[PDB]
Amino acid sequence: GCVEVDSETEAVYGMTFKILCISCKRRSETNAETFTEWTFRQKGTEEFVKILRYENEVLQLEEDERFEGRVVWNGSRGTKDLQDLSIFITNVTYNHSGDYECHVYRLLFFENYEHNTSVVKKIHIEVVDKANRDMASIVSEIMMYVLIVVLTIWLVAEMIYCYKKIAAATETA
Amino acid sequence: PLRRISIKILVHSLFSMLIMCTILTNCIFMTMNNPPDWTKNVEYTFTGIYTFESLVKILARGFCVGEFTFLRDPWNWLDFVVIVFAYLTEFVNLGNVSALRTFRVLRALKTISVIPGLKTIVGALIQSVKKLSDVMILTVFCLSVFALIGLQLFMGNLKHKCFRNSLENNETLESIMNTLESEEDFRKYFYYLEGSKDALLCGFSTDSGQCPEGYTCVKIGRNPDYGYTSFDTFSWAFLALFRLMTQDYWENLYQQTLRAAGKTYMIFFVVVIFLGSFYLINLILAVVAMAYEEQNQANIEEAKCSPYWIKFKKCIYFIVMDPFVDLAITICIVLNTLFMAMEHHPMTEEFKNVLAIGNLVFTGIFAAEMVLKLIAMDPYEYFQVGWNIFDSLIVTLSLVELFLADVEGLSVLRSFRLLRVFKLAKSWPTLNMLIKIIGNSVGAFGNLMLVLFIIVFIFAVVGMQLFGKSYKECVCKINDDCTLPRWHMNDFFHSFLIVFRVLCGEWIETMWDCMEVAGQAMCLIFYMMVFFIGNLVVLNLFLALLLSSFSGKIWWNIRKTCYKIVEHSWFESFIVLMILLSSGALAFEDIYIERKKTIKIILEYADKIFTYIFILEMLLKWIAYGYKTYFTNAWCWLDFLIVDVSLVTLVANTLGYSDLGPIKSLRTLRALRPLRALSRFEGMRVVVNALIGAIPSIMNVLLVCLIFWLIFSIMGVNLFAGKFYECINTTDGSRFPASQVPNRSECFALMNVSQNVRWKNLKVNFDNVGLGYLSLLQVATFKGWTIIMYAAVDSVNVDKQPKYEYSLYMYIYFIFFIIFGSFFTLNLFICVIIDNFNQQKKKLGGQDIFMTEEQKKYYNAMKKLGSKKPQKPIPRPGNKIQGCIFDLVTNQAFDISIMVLICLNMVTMMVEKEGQSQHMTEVLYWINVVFIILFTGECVLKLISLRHYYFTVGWNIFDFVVVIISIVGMFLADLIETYFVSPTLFRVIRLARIGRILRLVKGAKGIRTLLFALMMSLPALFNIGLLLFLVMFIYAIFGMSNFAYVKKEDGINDMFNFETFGNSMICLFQITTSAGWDGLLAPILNSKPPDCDPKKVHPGSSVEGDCGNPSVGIFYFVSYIIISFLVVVNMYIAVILENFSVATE
Ligand SMILES: *[C@@H]1O[C@H](CO)[C@@H](O[C@@H]2O[C@H](CO)[C@@H](O)[C@H](O)[C@H]2NC(C)=O)[C@H](O)[C@H]1NC(C)=O
Ligand SMILES: CC(C)CCC[C@@H](C)[C@H]1CC[C@H]2[C@@H]3CC=C4C[C@@H](O)CC[C@]4(C)[C@H]3CC[C@]12C
Ligand SMILES: *[C@@H]1O[C@H](CO)[C@@H](O)[C@H](O)[C@H]1NC(C)=O
Repeated sequence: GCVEVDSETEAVYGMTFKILCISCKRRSETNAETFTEWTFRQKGTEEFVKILRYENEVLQLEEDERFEGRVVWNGSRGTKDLQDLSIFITNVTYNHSGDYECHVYRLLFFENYEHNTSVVKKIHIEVVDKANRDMASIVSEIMMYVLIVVLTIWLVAEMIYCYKKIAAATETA
Repeated sequence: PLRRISIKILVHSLFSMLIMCTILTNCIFMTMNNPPDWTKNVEYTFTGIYTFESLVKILARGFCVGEFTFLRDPWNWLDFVVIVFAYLTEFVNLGNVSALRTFRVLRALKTISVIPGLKTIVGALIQSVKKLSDVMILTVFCLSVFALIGLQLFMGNLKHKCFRNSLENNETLESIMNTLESEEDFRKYFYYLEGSKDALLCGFSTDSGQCPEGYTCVKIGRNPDYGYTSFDTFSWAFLALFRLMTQDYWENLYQQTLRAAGKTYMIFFVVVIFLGSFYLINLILAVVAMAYEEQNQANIEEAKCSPYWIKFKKCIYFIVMDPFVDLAITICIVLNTLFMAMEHHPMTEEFKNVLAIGNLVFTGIFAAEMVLKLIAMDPYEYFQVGWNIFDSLIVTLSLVELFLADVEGLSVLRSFRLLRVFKLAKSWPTLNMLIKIIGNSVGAFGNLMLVLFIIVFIFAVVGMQLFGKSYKECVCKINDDCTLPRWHMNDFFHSFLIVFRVLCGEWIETMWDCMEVAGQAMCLIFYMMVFFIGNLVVLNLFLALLLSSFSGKIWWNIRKTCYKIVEHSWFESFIVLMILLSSGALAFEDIYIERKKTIKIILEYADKIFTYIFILEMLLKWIAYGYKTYFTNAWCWLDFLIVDVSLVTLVANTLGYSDLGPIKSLRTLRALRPLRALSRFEGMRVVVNALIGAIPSIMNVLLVCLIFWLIFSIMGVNLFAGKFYECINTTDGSRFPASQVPNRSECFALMNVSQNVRWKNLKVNFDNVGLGYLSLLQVATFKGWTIIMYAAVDSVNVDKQPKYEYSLYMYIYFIFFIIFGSFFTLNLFICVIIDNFNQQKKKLGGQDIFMTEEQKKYYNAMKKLGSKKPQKPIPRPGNKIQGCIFDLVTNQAFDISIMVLICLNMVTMMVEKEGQSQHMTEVLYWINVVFIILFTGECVLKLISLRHYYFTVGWNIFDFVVVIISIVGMFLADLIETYFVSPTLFRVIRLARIGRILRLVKGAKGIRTLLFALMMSLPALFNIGLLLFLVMFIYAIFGMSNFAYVKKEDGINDMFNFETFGNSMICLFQITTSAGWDGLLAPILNSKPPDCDPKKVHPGSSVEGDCGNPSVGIFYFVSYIIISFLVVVNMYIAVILENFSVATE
């Protein structure tokens, strides 16, 4: 089912990058009609400006030149009950670095009851020149190799120590 | 003179025949719920016959009018009371006629006397009931303790509901709760799941159920199930604990309690289900079984042109009796069976014609051979062979069926062809031995079946008279349509069906309806009497009968070096630690692994680490042991296969060949790595060795039961093939009126004109012999059986809409299948496996096959611990005050008073309630404080007088520890409830009061013996639980890998699914008792739309589609329930039977 996964925080210049915004329902069997709002403040600027709105099944984009012709939608398709509100940027540039906000406006339908919900997700990405491997990935490989060599050393030491002792014991009898 | 001839008539044999004839017709006449007016005449005739009996016995046994020998016989008291009651009805009317009529069913009890075999079985019933006295007391004690625990932990949880959280006309929860009357009103303010009669439960914890957005979760309103499912009071908690003990619809209790309290409260259930159900049910079984053996052993000891066709006769004789013809005839039987098992619903006409010609060929062969074997033998001698007359009867049935003018209705004849299959028993070695096992004591089985039928008849009539009118006068409180439900007691057949279902172990839903419609007291008394008499006693006597019926030299130096290294204890400890780490790494891979990126990478590399380590271990074992020694060993073969699978997967990943069809399925085999724990822990090794030595006999019994189940499955295919299609309204899942859409064509016309209409079939149906086997498994395990039975009794024809109870009398098919298949087969499996266990114990030389060596030593110490001799008295101190207190406390009256004080404290704990006033809380608090003072004073008094020899008694140590725990728990609970804020921790701490109750077993001789049996049984149960945990782990990983991303339909929901480790183990523990396996199987069985969607996005991951593999699902669930049966049920029973014999010795 739906699993809330956080976006990545590192886009590589010239390439493409997908920004994740997933907002589950508390109960999956419920009915809802969700639309979406994204706002973005560039680093070194203090204002969240609106960039795009996706409702029904149409995507509306503003006139900001930082995103024209290079943003497409990557959420739930043909559902009207979104639960996944992601964004794709083709041809990432240096201007796509700052703080993102994925506003979620949900309307649940109940027996004789209608609820307006709101959830705001905060995403902060920075564009770079060359992707650098995660510190966990760097550390884990080194630890794997050192563990392999340590186990091999321990095994060989035990083999040598046991061989000398048993070879000494042969001459006794 | 007249009295003498009266005696002479009384002793006449005609008396019994006429009287018993009357009672039989009367019993027939008691089954009419709306008798006509002419029935009153024959009713008066019955009263006249019975008073005639009474008068003749009076004259005969009234040598003097004092009537001395008439009242001797208790049955004569029964006759007198029925006569005086009947004439009370005749002379006067008081207004209790239905109750007045209720008593004359006891005239069915005369049937015991006239058949001599019944008195033996009723003697067994009485002696079995007599010896259940200790076990019923122990059951009341244990259920009371567990009911106090459940009342403490879940006192008000089941009243939790989802409240609207936003009210409009300036209201409050109280103002609403005063106004609401009906479910339609409740649904406005509370969250109700679609099609449910109860509001959805939620909890305040983070691991409990979640009330949705816009709803806030509050304790208000009634409990579920009309209000009878609760822990609000000791009586309702006791009902819930009895329901848990009998495992009757206990999975509902499981799921509501977990959804309201929390998923971490499943420890209660585990402890309760494992220790309370099993021990006490198998204790009841053990007591009944040993009572019957001892009684049976006592009984055994106490009792001890013409000559032309004569020449044709000779010729045909020496031509027809060669060994060839019989083997060919059995081959004909097998071929006929294989042909007749190839029937299925969408059968092309060609294939139908094929079976038609095959049927003609086979029936011709059998009838012809019957003629040729008739001609050569004298008919009076030809009928001597018991098998041969059976063959002729089969031939006559097959000829009348074939050559009668074709009729559509008579498919019973069609189903009758199956009976040829039993002729295989003429040559089958094991089946003949089995029928011999019955034939030694078949009188006992017949009399037991007769007693069971009489009991079910009597209870059916009593239920129909007592509760019959209620079900139709207050018909609505139990059905929203104001029409009668599926199970009721308005007719004789349906009352009989309810009593049969209670005998099958399902008594609480029909009981909820009963109490709702006709009062709690009567319904409770009726159902409890029925359950006790049938299920606990008679159905256990059956299993008791079945159980009794079964009774360069440098290379060599290198090799030695590797040998030493591998045999070293540190090496084994390191390897076991690696195995456990590898299994935990498997457990970490949920559907949430995307969020845990770091842990994902760490396990990605740890997998390579473990593969390296285990390849190194394999190589060292190769160098040390050798190839012959290594590959001659099964455990090493298992390890070798797992390492090869892991290496193949790693190489495929390294070479870039990953993301390949077949290879992706080699990653599901990663769930098999836990299997290396089997070779390292001795407990599961001994338990597996116990299970392996019994497979040879399980195979033969399985073969016999497969033949029987195949006959039943082909009968079901004949009766029900393609008739379970129904044309439903998918919005609410309701079958159409069957007068709007009579058949399939109009249903498709509806789908063409309107949407949300579907011509839907059942997922587990009787469409072919393969699916018939699954349906029989559900019917035999009583899980999902009602869904099949409802569509079976509703079937009309193939392309016709079902009608409500059109084929009502198809219930008899399932009654017969249950009786033979379920009961006989499962009991036969149990006895065969237990007898094989006993054979193993004998071969080993009287050694417990469920214990390791150290467990054996500790178990011998435990045995020594419970057969001790009197110890030396504590010497009297001479301080002249210590001496007086020594008298005072050594006196028996002291311990008796302490026991009555403990009983009073138990009663004080029992009166707690949900919603009790603050004054009540204070009063009970202070009574408990005074009790604590009394017990602390008793401890202090024993310490002064007995000095330091107090700690030389095992029970005194327990009492002293309980005193400490009670004082500490009281003070700590006060501190938590005053200063800290933790109601859950406050409840868990206040659970310490229970320790005062457990002190009551000190002065109970029977409870002590049975608990000592459990204490000595504990090690083997620990071994079995260890192996069961390993199996549960493996199946949890495999279901996590396969059955996540499934539609969540019947038994799969937001909390009980296969998405994480905890959820999977919760589901698997539920299914260990075989409870609800149909509901979890059903969402997996659907594979193609509109049942599922193979292109579902599942946000947060890249898995696509939500519907499982029927093959994998069926294999999964069937194998798991079979393994759980074999492991827990049979071995728990065996350990209980051995240790009960040891303990009562
Ligand atoms: C299938 O059932 C649904 C309801 O279970 C039917 O829809 C109802 O139609 C009536 C028509 O008068 C309306 O008054 C109800 O409000 C409808 N209910 C719902 C929930 O929409 C539907 O008509 C049924 N379909 C068929 C073919 O009978
Ligand atoms: C769409 C239709 C044609 C699918 C049905 C396919 C038929 C031919 C299949 C489905 C299940 C099969 C049966 C499954 C199990 C058994 C039991 C075995 O002991 C004898 C054969 C028998 C009875 C099989 C014969 C053929 C069978 C009936
Ligand atoms: C609440 O729902 C209305 C429509 O019903 C919508 O106009 C409004 O935007 C929602 N609330 C918020 C905060 O967006």
